[PDB]
Amino acid sequence: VQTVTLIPGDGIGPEISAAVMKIFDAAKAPIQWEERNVTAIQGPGGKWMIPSEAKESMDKNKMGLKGPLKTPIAAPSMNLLLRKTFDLYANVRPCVSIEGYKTPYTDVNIVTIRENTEGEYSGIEHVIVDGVVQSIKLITEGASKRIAEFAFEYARNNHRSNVTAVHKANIMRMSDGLFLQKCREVAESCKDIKFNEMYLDTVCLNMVQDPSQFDVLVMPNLYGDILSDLCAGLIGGLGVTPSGNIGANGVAIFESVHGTAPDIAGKDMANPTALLLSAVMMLRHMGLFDHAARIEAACFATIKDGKSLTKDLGGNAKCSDFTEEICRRVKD
Amino acid sequence: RHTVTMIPGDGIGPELMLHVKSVFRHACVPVDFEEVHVSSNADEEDIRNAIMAIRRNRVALKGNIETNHNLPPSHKSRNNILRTSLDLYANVIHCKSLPGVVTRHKDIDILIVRENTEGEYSSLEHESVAGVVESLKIITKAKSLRIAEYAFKLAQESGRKKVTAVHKANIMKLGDGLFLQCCREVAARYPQITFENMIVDNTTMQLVSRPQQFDVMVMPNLYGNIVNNVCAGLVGGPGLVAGANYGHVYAVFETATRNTGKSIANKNIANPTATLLASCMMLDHLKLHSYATSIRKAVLASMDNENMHTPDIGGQGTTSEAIQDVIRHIRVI
Ligand SMILES: NC(=O)C1=CN([C@@H]2O[C@H](COP(=O)(O)OP(=O)(O)OC[C@H]3O[C@@H](n4cnc5c(N)ncnc54)[C@H](O)[C@@H]3O)[C@@H](O)[C@H]2O)C=CC1
Ligand SMILES: NC(=O)C1=CN([C@@H]2O[C@H](COP(=O)(O)OP(=O)(O)OC[C@H]3O[C@@H](n4cnc5c(N)ncnc54)[C@H](O)[C@@H]3O)[C@@H](O)[C@H]2O)C=CC1
Ligand SMILES: [Mg+2]
Repeated sequence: VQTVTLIPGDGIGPEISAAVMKIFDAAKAPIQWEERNVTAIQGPGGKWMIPSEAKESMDKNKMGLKGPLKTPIAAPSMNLLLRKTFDLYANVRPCVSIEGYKTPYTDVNIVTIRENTEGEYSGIEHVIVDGVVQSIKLITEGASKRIAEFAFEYARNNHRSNVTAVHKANIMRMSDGLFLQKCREVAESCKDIKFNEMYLDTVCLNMVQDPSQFDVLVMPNLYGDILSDLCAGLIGGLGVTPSGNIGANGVAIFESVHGTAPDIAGKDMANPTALLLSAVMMLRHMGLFDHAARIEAACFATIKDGKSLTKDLGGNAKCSDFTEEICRRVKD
Repeated sequence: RHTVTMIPGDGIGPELMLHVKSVFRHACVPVDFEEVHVSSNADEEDIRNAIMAIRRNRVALKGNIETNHNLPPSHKSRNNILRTSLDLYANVIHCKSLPGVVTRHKDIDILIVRENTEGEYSSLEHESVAGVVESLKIITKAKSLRIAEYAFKLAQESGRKKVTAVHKANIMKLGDGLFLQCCREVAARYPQITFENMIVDNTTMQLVSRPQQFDVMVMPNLYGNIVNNVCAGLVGGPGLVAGANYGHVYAVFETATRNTGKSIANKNIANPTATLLASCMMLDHLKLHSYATSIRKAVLASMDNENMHTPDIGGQGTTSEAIQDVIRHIRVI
């Protein structure tokens, strides 16, 4: 039995967390949950930090499952704090078409891997003179090298054949040039993986026409996660897309890319697919492939029959019913 | 008779320009093309001469200039120098579903108005500490107001109903917030147009599921031209969509996307639609509306016949054969 840190989070979070806990229990998965409800405090001086209780837990257990968390009302988000505390440098977002849920894109099997410490996150905005705003963004050699190494490592460990580096090196000659340079170095070591480079705007142009050509996409964080969101839109949206953040010292936190959904935060409505498939990613990362495959197949089979789907996928059924039917099928 | 600068460009550009000249001769268009070339040299003399030719003629039709993203950072993009020097602040693209070109989505009709002088084109990069590259971009009130001003004027004059500002003001609170507020200021003076806003992240997701909701989009020069390329892809790709670049005095016409089509060049297979529609928008800017309508109608009527389709949209026809059908529809009028 293995201990993973559970951050239930806000809004629909507690509902969907409970749902995942139930599926794992029904599947007889060797997982026990250390609940940590994490809220921002002030420690040495006025500096914001996560509670020691939650940090001790994650540093020990290494594996985390996380519901959605709120943005603060007054101006330092919990997602930012978790990101900096554990040095979550690699965001992984697999996008696979779901056989039951039909979109105009049926052939999608894409993993986006995004640098998660710089670009948009290293930013400062400031006012130069009245009505003139400057933004300042950063890209480093070390972080570019680290994400490139990770992308090719992920490609091996997940039986992927192609890694495409995504850039705007026409505009961003120095920063994307540095990114491509470091991707090219790693590509020399890992000749068993096919490597190519593509313009971001060309990726987008083609993605929308034929997503089947794309395998693993690696990119810096200069544009945030817009490309990942495009890929998510191809397969049904935020309610079904899983995510993982891999960091320093073996730490990996898995989460849904969707928000707290405060409008539907009222009891029994939210789709737990996204968090569940993130928990599936977590199992695979832990080496628990047999439990991953079974839980995964149970979720897919429930969606394929389509008689108890949640309101966002077009069905009339509520969360607990959808959850109950996955628990039913996973026992077999 | 008007005199228009022509930049043939690289890849499929020169071959498509010849077909434009051919269509123009057959339609008796009172336009003469004065050619200037932009080569691959590190020297900036060629692009400066091109700028000079545009200042004199005020109007250009161009193919696309090859970008080499392996040349030193001193070598700036030639197309973007052209855009900044001539202050062509409004990039306008019309992504519209063609009945004869069947894609995954129907009834798309989107006008995209992108700021075209600031943002990413104002970017300054420096490596003042080894292994650390810092980038510095500008958004301003003056340039944001004139793009918003442009999009609303275009919306009202085209009989459009809705302008949606696409932004990331949730993250870039000051810059994109400033852009958003400039759109709001202009919106107050256009009470017949519905004003809406959408986060760029959510816009791309909406585009691949329900692109029918969008009417006119206005956006700053940010997020790597994702939206324009997604929309171009939705309606059938780079072979179809025309682009325009307007300043207060100058205008430059081209395909919506920058791809040169190097690998298909000189093989008589390039789709001529985008380039032909670009030349039509050019004719409208010149106030030669009758010629624009003749050629545009011919192009669209031709695209209705799938035997005329080129390989980029699943067809088997050649460029010259498509040009033949276009000329045929013109002569019938
Ligand atoms: N990784 C994280 O922790 C993230 C957190 N957020 C947070 O969420 C809050 C609101 O952000 P938004 O982007 O507006 O929310 P959102 O991302 O939930 O918005 C998407 C829309 O889809 C619907 N939806 C989302 N997830 C769903 C699910 N599982 N089942 C059924 N329907 C679903 C909602 O009704 C909502 O209107 C913010 O405070 C933000 O900080 C947002 C993105 C990522
Ligand atoms: N933002 C930018 O500045 C970009 C510049 N480029 C330039 O283009 C070169 C690569 O050429 P690509 O065209 O990307 O690929 P390519 O050289 O393989 O040419 C084939 C592609 O051309 C495209 N295409 C464009 N217009 C067409 C038409 N009228 N008919 C049929 N196909 C058409 C198709 O999408 C096809 O995939 C690069 O070396 C670069 O200089 C390419 C993409 C973005
Ligand atoms: Mg996003």
